[PDB]
Amino acid sequence: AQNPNCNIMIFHPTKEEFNDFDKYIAYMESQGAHRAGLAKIIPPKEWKARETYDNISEILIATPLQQVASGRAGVFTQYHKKKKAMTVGEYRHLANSKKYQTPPHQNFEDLERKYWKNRIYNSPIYGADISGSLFDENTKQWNLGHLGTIQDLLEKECGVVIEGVNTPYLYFGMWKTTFAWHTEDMDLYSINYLHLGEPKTWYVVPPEHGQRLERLARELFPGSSRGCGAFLRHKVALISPTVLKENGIPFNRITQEAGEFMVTFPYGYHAGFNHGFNCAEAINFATPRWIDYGKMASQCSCGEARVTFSMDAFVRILQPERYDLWKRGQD
Ligand SMILES: O=C(O)CNC(=O)C(=O)O
Ligand SMILES: [Mg+2]
Ligand code: NI
Ligand SMILES: [Zn+2]
Repeated sequence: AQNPNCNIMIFHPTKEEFNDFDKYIAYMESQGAHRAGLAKIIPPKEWKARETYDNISEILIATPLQQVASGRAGVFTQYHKKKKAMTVGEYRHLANSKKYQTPPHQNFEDLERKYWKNRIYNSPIYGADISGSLFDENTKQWNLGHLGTIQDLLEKECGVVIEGVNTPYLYFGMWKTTFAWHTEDMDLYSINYLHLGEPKTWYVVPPEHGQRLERLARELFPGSSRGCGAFLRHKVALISPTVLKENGIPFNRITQEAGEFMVTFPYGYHAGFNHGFNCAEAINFATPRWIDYGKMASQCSCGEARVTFSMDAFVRILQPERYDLWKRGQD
């Protein structure tokens, strides 16, 4: 069995190996990369996502989200308070202000310590989940706006044609902006490219151990657990590495820098934070190996998780018994 300790693997494809996306994912899996839940892909030196980032300031963040925390430093939830619209140039200036900027630090480890110690005492503003792309149309390799669609994969594997579309999302971050512990909708893969700016730190639980994380979360968030049998689908709970270590939960950590891709694998729980002003692009995708995860994915039916149009068909075809209850949650 490849990668039996479920370590995060880093890949350096050549420009020739960067042509065929599906084939490279399958290669990474042949080496055990999925066992970690997360992999890093450093593009060949010849590749670029676009020519420059000099002209992005007029993109609109229609609903910036202020991430307000409740709890204790290592075990907290966050809610998102909607703020007034602002441009990317206005958001960059805000991120760089004295109130929000990254503090002085020695190295990534010192910054990580400061994040865990102090996150809860601040409410950073995240420009998350903005439909769009920063890949140039002429970039042919690993262009997240030109991937094979999940609907087409379901049709190729299962023979059923379904409605829905699959497009990328932009994330504009600042110091302390946070992504809570989650797997993807329908336990899909995700791919994330850090276009510019400061790093993003990730934490991940191997898929084979995801239920250990769920059991800890039910213990640590006991009211949430009673409200919903899949409350981590709400994407609001944070648990620190120190707390995970104290409770024996297997995980790994890695920092992504500008110009690097991350792939999350089906049922790989992940969480993390931004080091300073940055912009990432991400999209979900599927492979043949996903189908079995999609059929077994948990679902939130309490009404909180509220998701895209295109998840309807995935539930309806892969999980027909759950469909009725899940759709009640959506309505
Ligand atoms: O970058 C973020 O805020 C969150 N991203 C992801 O969870 C992902 O790419 O799967
Ligand atoms: Mg612009
Ligand atoms: Ni994710
Ligand atoms: Zn729920």
